[PDB]
Amino acid sequence: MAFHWCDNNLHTTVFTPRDFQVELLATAYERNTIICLGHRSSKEFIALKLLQELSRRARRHGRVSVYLSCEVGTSTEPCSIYTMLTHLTDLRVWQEQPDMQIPFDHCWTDYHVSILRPEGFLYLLETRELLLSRVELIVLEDCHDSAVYQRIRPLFENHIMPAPPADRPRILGLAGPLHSAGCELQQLSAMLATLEQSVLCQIESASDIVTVLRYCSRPHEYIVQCAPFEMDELSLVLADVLNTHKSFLLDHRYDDPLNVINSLLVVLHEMGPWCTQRAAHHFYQCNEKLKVKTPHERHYLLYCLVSTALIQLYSLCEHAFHRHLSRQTIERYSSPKVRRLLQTLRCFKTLCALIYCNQNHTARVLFELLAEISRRDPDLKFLRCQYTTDRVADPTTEPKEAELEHRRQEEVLKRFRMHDCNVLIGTSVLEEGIDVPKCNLVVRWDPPTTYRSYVQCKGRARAAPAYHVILVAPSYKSPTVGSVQLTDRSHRYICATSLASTTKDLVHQMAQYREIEQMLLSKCANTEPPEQEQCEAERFSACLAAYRPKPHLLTGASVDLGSAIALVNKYCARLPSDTFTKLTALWRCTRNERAGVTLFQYTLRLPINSPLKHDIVGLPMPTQTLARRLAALQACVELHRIGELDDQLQPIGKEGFRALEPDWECFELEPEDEQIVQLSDEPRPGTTKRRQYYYKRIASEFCDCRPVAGAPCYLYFIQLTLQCPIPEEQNTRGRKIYPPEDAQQGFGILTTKRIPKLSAFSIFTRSGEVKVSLELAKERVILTSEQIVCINGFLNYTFTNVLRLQKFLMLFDPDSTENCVFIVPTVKAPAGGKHIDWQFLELIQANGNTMPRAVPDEERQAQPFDPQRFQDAVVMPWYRNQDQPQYFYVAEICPHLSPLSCFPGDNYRTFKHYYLVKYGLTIQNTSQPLLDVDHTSARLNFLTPRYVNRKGVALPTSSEETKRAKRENLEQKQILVPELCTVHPFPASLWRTAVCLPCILYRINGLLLADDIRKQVSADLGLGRQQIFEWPMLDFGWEKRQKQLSIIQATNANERQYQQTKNLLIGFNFKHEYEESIAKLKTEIESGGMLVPHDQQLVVSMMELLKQLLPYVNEDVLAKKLGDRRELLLSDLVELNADWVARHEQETYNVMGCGDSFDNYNDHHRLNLDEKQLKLQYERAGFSFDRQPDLVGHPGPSPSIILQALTMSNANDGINLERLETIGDSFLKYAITTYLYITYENVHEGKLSHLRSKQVANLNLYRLGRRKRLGEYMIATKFEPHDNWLPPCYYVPKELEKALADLLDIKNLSSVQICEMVDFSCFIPYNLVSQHSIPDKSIADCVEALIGAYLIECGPRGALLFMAWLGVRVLPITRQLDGGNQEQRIPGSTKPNAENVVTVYGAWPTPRSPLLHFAPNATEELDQLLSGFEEFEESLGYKFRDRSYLLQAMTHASYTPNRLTDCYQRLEFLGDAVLDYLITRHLYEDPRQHSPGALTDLRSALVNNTIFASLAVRHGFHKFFRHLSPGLNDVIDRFVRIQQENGHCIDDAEDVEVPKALGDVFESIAGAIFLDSNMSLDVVWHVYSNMMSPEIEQFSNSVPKSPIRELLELEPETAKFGKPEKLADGRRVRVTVDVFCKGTFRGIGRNYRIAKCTAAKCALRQLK
Amino acid sequence: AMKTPVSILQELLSRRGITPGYELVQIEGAIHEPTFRFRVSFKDKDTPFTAMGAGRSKKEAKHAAARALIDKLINPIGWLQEMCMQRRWPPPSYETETEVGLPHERLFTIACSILNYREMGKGKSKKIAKRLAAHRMWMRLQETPTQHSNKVSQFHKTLKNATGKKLLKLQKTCLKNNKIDYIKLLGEIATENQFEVTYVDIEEKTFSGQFQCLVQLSTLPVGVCHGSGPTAADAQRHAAQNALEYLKIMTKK
RNA sequence: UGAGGUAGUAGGUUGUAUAGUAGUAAUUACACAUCAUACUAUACAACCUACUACCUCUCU
Ligand SMILES: [Ca+2]
Ligand SMILES: [Ca+2]
Ligand SMILES: [Ca+2]
Ligand SMILES: [Ca+2]
Ligand SMILES: [Ca+2]
Ligand SMILES: [Ca+2]
Ligand SMILES: [Ca+2]
Ligand SMILES: [Ca+2]
Ligand SMILES: [Ca+2]
Ligand SMILES: [Ca+2]
Repeated sequence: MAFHWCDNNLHTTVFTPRDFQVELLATAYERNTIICLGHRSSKEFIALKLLQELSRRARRHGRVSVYLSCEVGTSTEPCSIYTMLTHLTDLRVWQEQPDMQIPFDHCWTDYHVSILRPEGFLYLLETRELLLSRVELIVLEDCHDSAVYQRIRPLFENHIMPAPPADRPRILGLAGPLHSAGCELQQLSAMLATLEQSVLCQIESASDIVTVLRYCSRPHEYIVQCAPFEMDELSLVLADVLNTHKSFLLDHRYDDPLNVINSLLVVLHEMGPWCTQRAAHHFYQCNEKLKVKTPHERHYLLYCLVSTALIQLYSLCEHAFHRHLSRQTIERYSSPKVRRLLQTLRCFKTLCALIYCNQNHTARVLFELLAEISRRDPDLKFLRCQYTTDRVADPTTEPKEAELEHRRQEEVLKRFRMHDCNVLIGTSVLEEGIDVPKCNLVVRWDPPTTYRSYVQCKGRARAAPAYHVILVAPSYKSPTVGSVQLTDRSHRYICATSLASTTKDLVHQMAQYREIEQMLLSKCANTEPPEQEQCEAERFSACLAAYRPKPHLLTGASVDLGSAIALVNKYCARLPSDTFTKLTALWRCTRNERAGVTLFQYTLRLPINSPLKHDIVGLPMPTQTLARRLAALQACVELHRIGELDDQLQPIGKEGFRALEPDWECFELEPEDEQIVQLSDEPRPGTTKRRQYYYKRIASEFCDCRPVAGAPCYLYFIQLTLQCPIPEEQNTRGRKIYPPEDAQQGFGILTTKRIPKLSAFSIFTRSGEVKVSLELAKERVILTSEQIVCINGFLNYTFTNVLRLQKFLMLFDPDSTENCVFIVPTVKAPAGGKHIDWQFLELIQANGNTMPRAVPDEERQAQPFDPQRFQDAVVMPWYRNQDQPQYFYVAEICPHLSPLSCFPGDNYRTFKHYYLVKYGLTIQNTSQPLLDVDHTSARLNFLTPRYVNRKGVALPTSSEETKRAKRENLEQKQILVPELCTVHPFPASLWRTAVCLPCILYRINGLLLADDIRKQVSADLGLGRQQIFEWPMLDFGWEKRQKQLSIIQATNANERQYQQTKNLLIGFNFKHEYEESIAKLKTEIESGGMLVPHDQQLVVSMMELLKQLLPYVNEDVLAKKLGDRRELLLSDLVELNADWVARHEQETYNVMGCGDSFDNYNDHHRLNLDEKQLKLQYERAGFSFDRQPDLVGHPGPSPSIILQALTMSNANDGINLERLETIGDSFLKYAITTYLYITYENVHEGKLSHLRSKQVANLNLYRLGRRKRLGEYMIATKFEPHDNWLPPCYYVPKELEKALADLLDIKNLSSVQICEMVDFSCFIPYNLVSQHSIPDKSIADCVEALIGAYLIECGPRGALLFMAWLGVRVLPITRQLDGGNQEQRIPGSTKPNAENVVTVYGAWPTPRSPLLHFAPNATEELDQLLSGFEEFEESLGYKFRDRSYLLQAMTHASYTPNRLTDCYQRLEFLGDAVLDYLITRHLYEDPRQHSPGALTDLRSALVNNTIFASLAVRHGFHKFFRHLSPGLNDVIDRFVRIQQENGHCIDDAEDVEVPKALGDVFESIAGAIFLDSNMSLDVVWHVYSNMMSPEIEQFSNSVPKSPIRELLELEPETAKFGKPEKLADGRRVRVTVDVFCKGTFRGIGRNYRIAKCTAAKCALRQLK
Repeated sequence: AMKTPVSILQELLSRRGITPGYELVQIEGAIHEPTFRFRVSFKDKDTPFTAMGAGRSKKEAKHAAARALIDKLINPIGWLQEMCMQRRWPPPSYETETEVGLPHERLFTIACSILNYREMGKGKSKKIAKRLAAHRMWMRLQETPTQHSNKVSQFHKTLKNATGKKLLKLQKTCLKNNKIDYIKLLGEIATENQFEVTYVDIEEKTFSGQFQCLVQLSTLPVGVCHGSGPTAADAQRHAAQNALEYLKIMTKK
């Protein structure tokens, strides 16, 4: 965006170098070396890794390491490296105590690293219980200063030198910089050779210094002598004034100003009066605070007199060029060194300049000069300059200005990082640490007085035409003459108005520095080809017809010889890695002679995660640049062959990758869906934002179902049995409970086709909890033509007059196509059983729509009260509600009341009154009982109870007042008069079952739609049964040492780097225990144009090439092979070498690299390691998870569980899909991942994620279930039987709803002819009675929920086969051709579809183990690269039976010694899916019955890379995670340091970094235990329950939450986390959260994620 | 009077027999709210009246259907809380201010106050009271939601402008001669320019065995000019000489 | 369990926002920037539902 520049990308000629540390330990692995590193932490990393590798070599026939260490044996505090060795390896390490004397019984051979002090090992080897032939490594902690050198000299000169080299171990000597040893240099070349003679090594100094020396663009060195600085009048006056004040302040008396004097005199003598005033700026700003900040009055006088001296200088300069009179103005008054810096910036006109200094005022005044001149001159418009100072304040005192300083460093180094400023005028902090862009100029201001300042800041200029310009000026000579007053020239001014010695000594200094780096490159082994070899190969790079994927087209891709190496580097830098991995191409040069010329073959090696597991043995050329280029050309041809590089020859990437199996590519659908997909402005498919309307599919047992006369139809009884009487707390009226199983008159289904078995569900009535079933009448019932008419009239009566269910628009259609079953009133028999009540049917026919007769007084006088006419009756009154009556039950016939018993109110007298007054009626029998009545039911949804809600919680009942109070107060009763009521022909008991009917019919249709799904999939893929034992019932479910230890651990971990930063000092010297080269380099510097002076401005035919490049092939053979072709195909080089190899004996090559660099550590197979000569060939029960029922013969799921899956949560029903839907979501993602691991055996898992994410998305699962039309089987609505239900045998026009004896043509003829025969607008689509809207995501939810249903009954295989039915092909196909009759019908095996075949779905194979046999003894190297993981296997309890899974899971992408497997990344991808599923399935089965949110948050707390890394460290990982990364070793070091503080428990805050690779290896061990166990989930869960079950149980009873979520919801609209800002270091970042009006709290970490997490932990423990 | 129109229609029917019946025509679950549409009917014997109505709530739709029949027979809100999250605030707290004692016709008043303003709202229920109060409070919040050395040079220029003729006399006299009295002339400049001079000769002796003096300008800055001599008086004279040098190099323009 | 109104309380759906957990990268040196890839939370809100408490008109 803003940065967007080249940043060198990657290297094109040298293979993009590996980082130096693993190269050093490569060389150390086979040579006695002396590693010259100033950083103790780097030396400690190499020592740690090297003791680890040679320890693996050691414990095979019995050896030991030693770590002779001078800083041991004084305190019993364990040393620097005892921490790292005892908490990051599995070895047992024994730093000895001060005056250690063998604690008890202490056999030394049971110790692996054995930290000692040098005289301690002299003791212990003269003790002769630690034999030298048993020692396998001797790490001289220091051998680069004279004291420990004299102390370790008795060891070598007594034991190591009188020992044959078949017994002398590796003598890794942790020296410091040989490039900082400070002995002039005239004896330097002696002493290290002396050292090499006496510690018996040879220095293999390959540092960050040297890795810029070999494998970088060497910048152009321009050591400019500037000029002598002469003085004008004004500068002479200024020198007079400051010399006067200096000589006075020598004599001023107090029985820090010399800092200002000794700084400002140097500024005057190196920059001039202008920079003297702009440093009077800095020092007077120091005095303006430090004259007030002192308490001593005479020190106050002293600082303020120096302040007035700076005022005097500033006024002198201000009165000199603004007042005596501006690029000629600054150039007049600047010293010439400033002028040469101006020419160096002017010439280099794009820039990334990195000027260096060593004092903070110097950098500030350089900033001010560049700011002024850049705002003046035309040339340097592009210089926008930003400076730096060092750390002058302290975190103890004045933290406000110290923090403002730290924010200024942060805000300067962020805007140098992209491109906002090109110029960074720094100081000594910028040498190491701080990361900068690639630089094309470093103008060093002072001479670099140390070698290390020279090299670490010249080695920052890497933008390929980079420059290194050192300015040279005469050094400071004091012109002070004494304590005199102002001079004659000073007074006249105020009243009127040796280059050669310095240049020669810097030439000798830089000749010394050149000899230092020449000795450094002398000591380095991997020598690199000179520039003329590159020029020769560049000339030679056209005699080869480049490899072409599409050779017919001259636009298509091409691999020449330069692009060969650039393409190998581009391929390996696109291979996948984490933050701490360096993925590079390894390379082994060689030489041998071939009938004349000597030829330089290569061998190649790509990263371990690459699919290319072979050694690309390159082809020889006369010059090693040319055969390097050809070896990478052979690599790129083989890359394109094997299919990494595709037909355009740039590596493939995730997006362009395509699924290989053709079923996985289809993703096709009904064309309105892709219309909406291409629209991109409606709610897109698969989401919950798009509502599609479907049809409430009446079951296929209810369509075409009505009996006609004579047709034998089945009679089902709607049996109701009360299982749970109402609690009397809810009984706010005290009515008797009425069981319905002893009621006389109930109902029956009557149907031509059988409803199959269903779940005996339960309803929740006014009288309690009832169980609704269905039972058949055995004698199939023959209807005559007459009884159909009475059942038609009865059914219109029962669902229109009694229950009032019939809507307006719908009709009764007695001869109707769909939803056409009969309901008949059943009477119990006296002996037993029921039948249809024919007498009651005749009564219903006779008593038609009889409006109740308003009885006149004759019958009221004539006939009396009857108890039997009102006991168990429905007693609707006739004096009011004449046409739409109101029906009451009868609770009791109350005898104590009467029409003369008192009126409960006071506006009337008793009950025989106010029937005359309100109505006009007269009670005749005034000696009759009365009627305690309660209303009949009018909310017919009896599917949910009303006294217990969804979570098992029982809702508040009706106290004790509103009970047995107003229960029995006569105001709050309905008491009716029996002569003022008509007994409805439907009795009360028949009214109980009749009012329960609508929800009975709804739940039977729902269980039938679910059984339709079951029979459907059992028809298609053998999965279930077609018909039949009863289904399971439908039920709903209801202090200070802590901080002391923490400070100790964090401080010593940082104190390794503090000891480095207190070691910019001098190293080795010899107390008795070149010049020609310097003169040559001096002549080179003065003569080769490197030294600018103080006045010069700064600045063949193809046959001949075929003869040269092929000198081992003569005039013959070549003449035939070339032919008339213009340029050879690469096959001709390959073929000619193949011929020569065929002719002769076995060649014996020469391994080169000056030895061991990039060899013996990586890719070596056939070597004599003594003399380094190759002989190569160019040519190759308690809740099981995996429990599966016997799926053949299985009936599939139950329709209650399928119904549960089909039931959305908008139903407000009992059952619900959601727990199945989360479990099926996780099982689907799991199973897709496992098949993608089986199938794409070489594909990088970021493309397996692409393929899985295509299979598992919401679009795919919606689209599949819509292909199966699952929207038309779902329950998505609150069932109100008066609003969205169609009673049996009625009909609805289905179109006449919206488009608005004549109503009975709509089914008969048409709809539009019926139409035209005669809040947010008004139009609404969609039909309530027979449709229901469903979101597309809800269809995907029902898809995952149905996988959940098939999962929980019929196993993992059944859920795989259900997603095979549904369309996700995630199994293999083995087709037979009518292989049977499909009577045996193994599940999976579909129809004999079209031509008579079956298409059986196969199981999952055991995949081939990832043991790469590209090396000849990979089983023995697997036995040897996993020595001692048995204690690790005991640390997790499962023995890997194919251990390359274990090594593969433990192998980081940087562990380049591994040649046998891949990295862990594919197993990490698989084991995440396995772990996610296992945790979700575990939290499903806890009897607390977690919600979706509970299970998700408890998984996110149980599965989390921080919890993963903490349980990794706690249960013993990280001592077996084999990496070779330095930074990851640092992070593991600090994190296990803290985790042993805590005893394995879970300014700016700085939490310790959580090592993400430890969480990844926690996952990858799950993936490897999965794959290694023939894909079982009860071998993964055994191990990981044994690890995380304390965490499961602890987070089960509470809620941990992530710190970020917990803060952000505990202050819910208040804890706001802000954008990250990068620090000064450039690998750290800081996050601040403002808990509003309570504080800003700050955290740091390498990345944004751990930075917000740390900031959240800061505010969390703050607000407590 | 204030009966709901569904109960008003029920009252007009219950005095004439006849109980109405409501049937739901169409519910529509759109992107942000569902609408409900009821149909109310009126007998099956003599002039069977009917109507339909709709609203975003079931009771609102039943009310609108009954109101139409009477006439025939005659959403976030928390954009406020998002805005509170924007301007770095804790969440608002509306509070139950007061209520009416009648149970079925109580009109709540609820006030919401934060650090800036206060608002309130009256509703037939307390939820719509919060909606009206939060609308008024959202309306209320959405209507009205070195240089030190140069300074020293500047006011020393001002004190120079307030000095007078002795600056130009100082410029046009060579200070090499001691025949002009340095201490006396510095005191004259003090009397001239509203300040005083200070002379400090500290009691000890140097390594050279000489005496020294510091002159302090009793003005706004701290101020020291140094001087030394073999005697105390010559040291004070040389300190006043350097003070004359200070004022001299300040003066020339 | 007439109808209405109000208060809690207990369920769920949907919207909007802030997120999280897992996965995943390629731009990018490498990261940030992710994420119509999966799951969910919180806050506010709309709605549906159940019960209780107080009422008013009924009804008795
Ligand atoms: Ca009921
Ligand atoms: Ca009712
Ligand atoms: Ca090999
Ligand atoms: Ca899913
Ligand atoms: Ca879902
Ligand atoms: Ca991972
Ligand atoms: Ca009510
Ligand atoms: Ca994505
Ligand atoms: Ca996302
Ligand atoms: Ca998503």
